[PDB]
Amino acid sequence: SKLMSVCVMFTNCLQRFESTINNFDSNFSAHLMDLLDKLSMYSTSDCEHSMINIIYRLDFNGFY
Amino acid sequence: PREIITLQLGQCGNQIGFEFWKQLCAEHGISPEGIVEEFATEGTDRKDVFFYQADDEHYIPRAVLLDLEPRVIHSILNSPYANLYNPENIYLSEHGGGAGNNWASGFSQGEKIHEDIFDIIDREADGSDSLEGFVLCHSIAGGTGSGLGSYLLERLNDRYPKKLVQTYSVFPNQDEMSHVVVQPYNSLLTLKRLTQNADCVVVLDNTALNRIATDRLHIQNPSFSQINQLVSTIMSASTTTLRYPGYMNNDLIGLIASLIPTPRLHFLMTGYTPLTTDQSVASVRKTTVLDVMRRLLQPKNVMVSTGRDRQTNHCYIAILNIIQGEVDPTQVHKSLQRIRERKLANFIPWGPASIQVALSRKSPYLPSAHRVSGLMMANHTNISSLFERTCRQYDKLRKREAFLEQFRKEDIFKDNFDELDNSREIVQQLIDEYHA
Amino acid sequence: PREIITLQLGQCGNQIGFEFWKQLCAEHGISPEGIVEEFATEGTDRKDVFFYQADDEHYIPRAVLLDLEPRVIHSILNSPYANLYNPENIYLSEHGGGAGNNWASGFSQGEKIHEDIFDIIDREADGSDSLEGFVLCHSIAGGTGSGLGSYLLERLNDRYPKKLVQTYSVFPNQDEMSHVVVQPYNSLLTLKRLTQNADCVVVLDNTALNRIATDRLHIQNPSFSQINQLVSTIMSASTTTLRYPGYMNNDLIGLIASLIPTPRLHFLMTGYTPLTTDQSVASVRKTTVLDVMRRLLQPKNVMVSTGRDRQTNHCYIAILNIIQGEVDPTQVHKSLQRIRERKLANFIPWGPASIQVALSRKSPYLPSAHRVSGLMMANHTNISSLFERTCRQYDKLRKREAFLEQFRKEDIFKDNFDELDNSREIVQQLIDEYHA
Amino acid sequence: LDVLNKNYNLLEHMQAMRRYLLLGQGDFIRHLMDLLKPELVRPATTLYQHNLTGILETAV
Repeated sequence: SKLMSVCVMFTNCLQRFESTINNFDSNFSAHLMDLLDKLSMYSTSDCEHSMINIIYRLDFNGFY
Repeated sequence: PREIITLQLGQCGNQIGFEFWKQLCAEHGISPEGIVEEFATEGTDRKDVFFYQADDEHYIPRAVLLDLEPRVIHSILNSPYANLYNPENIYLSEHGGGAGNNWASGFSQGEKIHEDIFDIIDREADGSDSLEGFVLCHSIAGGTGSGLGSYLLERLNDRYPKKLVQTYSVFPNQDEMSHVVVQPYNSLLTLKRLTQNADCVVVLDNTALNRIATDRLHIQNPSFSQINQLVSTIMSASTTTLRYPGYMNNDLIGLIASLIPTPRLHFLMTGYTPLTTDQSVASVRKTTVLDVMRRLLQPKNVMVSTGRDRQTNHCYIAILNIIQGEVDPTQVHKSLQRIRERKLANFIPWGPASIQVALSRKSPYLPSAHRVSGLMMANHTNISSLFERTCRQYDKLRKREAFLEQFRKEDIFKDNFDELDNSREIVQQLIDEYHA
Repeated sequence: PREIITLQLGQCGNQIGFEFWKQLCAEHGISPEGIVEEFATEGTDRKDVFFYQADDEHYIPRAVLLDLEPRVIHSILNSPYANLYNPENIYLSEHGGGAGNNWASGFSQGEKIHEDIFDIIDREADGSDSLEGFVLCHSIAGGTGSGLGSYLLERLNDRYPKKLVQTYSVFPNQDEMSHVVVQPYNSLLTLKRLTQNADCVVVLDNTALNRIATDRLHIQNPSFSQINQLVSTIMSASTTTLRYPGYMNNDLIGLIASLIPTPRLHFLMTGYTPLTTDQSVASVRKTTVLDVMRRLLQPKNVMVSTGRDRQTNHCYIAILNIIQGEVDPTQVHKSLQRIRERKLANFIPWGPASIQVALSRKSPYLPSAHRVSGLMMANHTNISSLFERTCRQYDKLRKREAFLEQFRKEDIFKDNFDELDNSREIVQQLIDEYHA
Repeated sequence: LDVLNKNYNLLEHMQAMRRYLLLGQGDFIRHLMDLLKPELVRPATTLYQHNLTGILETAV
């Protein structure tokens, strides 16, 4: 839901017309570090077959 | 809703759009003069996205066709697919044009028929209250499609500013320079309008056509009757998410948004493998999806003349791999599993890349619901080799005193030749700078 | 996985590989144009190791056949086994060559068709992502197989450096020197490339062929139609661990690794006893494995012309004894028990020796699942007698002023004759030095 | 002994385990062990299992 709140601010930025642009990129890299935190949370799960599917697809999003 | 107006223009742009509309009736299960099959609504769930919406279940094409040459339109009305076209949307009978072969002809004819060219093509705009955009189905070869097509890229940029612009433009042939010699002049004048006055293009090389036209098609004398067969399939292939019911990137502003890195970098490489009819006898044994995308990144189906040893210092940024019809989607994630192990796409070292795969069900037809089809929309940074090929053929011609006195008599008073040269080098320098 | 590309080349190399592929269909239970028997998968557990992998259960051979003479390929297409071969992998119809009889012809023709010879044979290389290697199924006799075969031993050494090279090369005939006289020149030029530009060879003598062709085969006029019968069986015999499911040394880099002592010492002696069809009526009484390897080390089945009184100062280092089909493996250790008591192999006094025995089940066929077969791959240090035979016929010819003016007009400017003489004596001296 | 032959193939699984744990047929294990070495040279991690099921299934 932090992705939704940064999209409405950036759409407001384009119709109004750099410091906000750097604030958006730091908001993205906070999300990219949060996605790495969920990658470590999914690795430390119950180690079942559903663990393997969710840890493969988030290593897969990390390879993007 | 999602209505697109195609702008078919020029000697070559009218013929590649003529069989594009002729391809659409064979897959919608409809006839150009009637409705004889019931497969149009039960099999196809959406039809009013390129056609005009029906008044008598007659899906009118949302098409306009202007050309200076009357020869391309006189080979239309005797064909039985011209009754689907309307003789009041574009022209009535006996339409003509110029004499005529010049880039400055159609560039000067745009403001003398300025009242009529912005009158009947705007009647189709207010038919839907949410217009998608405009595709300029024009040509670069000759002075007919390149002269008048550069004018509409300027005046439709501000009169319709909130609309998508993206073209399926064909590149001319650079084999010999005897019949035409004005080819470096009219091409670069339109290529400047394709980057700053236009958002995206879809490149279609001519020297790469006969590379494929003798590859598997086995012809001895290359004619113009084969240029419409490779082009009309990939046009309808590009709208399979848009015409047939898909979910993600089912709009034309969906597909182009996920591939363009930046403005003036929009030249997309196209690939399409299955073109042979004797493959049909061995697709009955469950030919899978695991082998069809291993050959897309392999430079065999490409329609772009590029260097073979220049791919090590260039990097892919966005690659699209569209499967159609029977996909067997329990192994489509299995096909994307094998992509990271080969690394056939060089990835940009500054940012992430993306291999996007999508599917949509094809027409209820036997050559369509049996054979796997793969449409590629690549974006590789080796596309400056064509821009180095066109620029080296451009500055060499200006030192030979060719068409400097024969071209500036009409409507050209200042030297706008280096205005095209620096802006082309701006594209060529920002491409190599884009991978830091 | 373990895909090998055979390089059939020359006038004799194409005919010995033609019935090699014809032997493979009779044992796989398949037809060259169809699949009529179900014995191919239940009986044989592995088929895609020499053939190309199937697209319609049609196992394409991974073969290329180039020759200057069109006579060897015109005796192919009328045979019903040529439809299994493809007319697009190597050549289409009406392929030709030189005039032509010279070692310098094919040595100079390699760099003028350099673009085409490295284009279509590399398309089969990237079919499998783990290539085994290359076997040059070429000839030494004549100037056709010896002239062009020396070129590919150099340029495939660095373009494909991590691949196994090993050849089944046939030696020419040294009975009289009337029809050919260029035999000492073209043989030693290829023999230098077989030691430093090639890892291993499999020698096949011609004077030892008619020793066997009149031994049990009972012919009066020796023809060329018998040269393909002794050769094609031992070729398929050498891949019985590789084609049929085995466990140890089931790869071509498994067998050759356990026999080569050192580089430039790789000439392997071959032996194969059972070639008679009237032995079949007495193999019904449980003919055992205890008597089939007593005659392998006995010099009767050998295909190498060597001295009979030169085996006391020479020593075996590596000896392979391959049994096939019905083995009765409860007495195969009993057959190896009797080896140490006779000491029929002289052992090297500096290091250990090895008698390696292996087995694999044969084809589900009545002449194959009934009669015991023994394939020998020896390595004895009496092989310098052939190198003393070829060198004594080489320096004697250069003192008679033979082919010194008739051979150096094309592409030879310096005397490279002693470059072959010293390197041959380097092989002959390091063999006798190897037993200290 | 006849109900296993109709439904379960009990002693067929006696011959079957010899091909994998006892390594009877080597082509099942060599095409395994070729593909298995680029993963065994690195130390094992949490993400070690999900690729090994995929490298088993494309080896068979």
